[PDB]
Amino acid sequence: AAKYCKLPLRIGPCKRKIPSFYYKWKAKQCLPFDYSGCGGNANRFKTIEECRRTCVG
Repeated sequence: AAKYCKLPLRIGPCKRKIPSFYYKWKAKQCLPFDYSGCGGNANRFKTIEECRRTCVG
């Protein structure tokens, strides 16, 4: 767990799609999604395992 893990499903307001993983703190798990590129947050991982290893464990 890390402070930024609380940040929500922040796709960010750009018109791109880059498959990433974030932690839905409002559920309590790491989930796949598409990031845009712009205006995201720290709650963003290329792998489930890095998300998991950051927030879970």
